Amino acid sequence: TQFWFWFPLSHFLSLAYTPTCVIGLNKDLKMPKVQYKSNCKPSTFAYPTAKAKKKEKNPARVMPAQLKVLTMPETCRYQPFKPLSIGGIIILKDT
Amino acid sequence: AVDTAEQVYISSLALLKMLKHGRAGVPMEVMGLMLGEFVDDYTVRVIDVFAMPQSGTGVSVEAVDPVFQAKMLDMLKQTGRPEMVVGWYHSHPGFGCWLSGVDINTQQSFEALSERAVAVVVDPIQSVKGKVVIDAFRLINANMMVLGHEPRQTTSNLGHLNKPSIQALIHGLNRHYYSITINYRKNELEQKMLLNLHKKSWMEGLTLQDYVVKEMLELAKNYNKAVEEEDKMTPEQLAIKNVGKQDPKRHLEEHVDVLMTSNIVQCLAAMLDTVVFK
Ligand SMILES: [Zn+2]
Repeated sequence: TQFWFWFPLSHFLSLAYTPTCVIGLNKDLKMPKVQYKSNCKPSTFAYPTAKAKKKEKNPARVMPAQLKVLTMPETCRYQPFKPLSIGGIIILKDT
Repeated sequence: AVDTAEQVYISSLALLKMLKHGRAGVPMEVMGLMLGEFVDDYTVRVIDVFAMPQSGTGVSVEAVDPVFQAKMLDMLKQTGRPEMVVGWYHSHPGFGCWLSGVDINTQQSFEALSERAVAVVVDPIQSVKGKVVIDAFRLINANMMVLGHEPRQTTSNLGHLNKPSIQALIHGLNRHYYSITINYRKNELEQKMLLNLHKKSWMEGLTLQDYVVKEMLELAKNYNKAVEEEDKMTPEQLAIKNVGKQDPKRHLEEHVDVLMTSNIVQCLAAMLDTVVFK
């Protein structure tokens, strides 16, 4: 807020940096291969559509608004047992 | 090397001789000396301010008598607190209180004596009650033009003090100088009685003392009637009619609200009959 009293307070803005993401990992150390569609264009993915491709856990990005438009793949061997609505790491069941 | 923006803690006792000794030299400019303690690089306190002889021939660096301070410091030892000297100040009542040609010549002399030697100016004229006015500055070395010329870290205490920027010639002295932040370390013990001593002396002296009858209302009725027609012609002047005259124009104020409070003065002063008596 005020770093003009002490300059380290401007370098204490380093506290505002925190990691956040979503994960499609099934379980344990095994990394599944899963690709599911998304209805949002790459224009949101650009960092200066029919179907998209998301990981397949490294995971893939999603916007909080893009969580509702994505649907779990029905043709994949690995399908989630829990309904997928919001982000975060969720379980993925192998068929 | 490392230079941090300084914060000046002034005592309510040190604020006295700044304006008071400055008032004694009015109109002419005075030369004082600041008294305080150096805590660290980024903060500084002035715990006392004393009066120095005013120069009727103009301010000079020799106006400060060294045996005047040597006899003063000895009298400060028998006084409660014998604190070491810090810096200097001077009044400039005749203008906007900026560092003059003599003030820069006494800078390198005083900054050789003491490390900082903060330059402090003060003026009576800019306001009376509700403004800090005064002034302060600190010499940034012109030999540093080879090095980085933009101190200090922790900026806006300067940057905000750099507002309003106070015209041109004042900040025209921002070359070779930089001002310093003045905040008040709490004296509120004294500051609480400062309000109590001021307002109680201003409240009817006992609050009792203060607590042209019909005639004051016969003089008021001329303001409550004869002023009405010159006020109530304006709505007939608002009727054009209609409409060739430039609009809008609002004549409602200030007489309406004045006559309101005029009754508020007369009603509660007439309540003194019901209030004081029984
Ligand atoms: Zn001067």
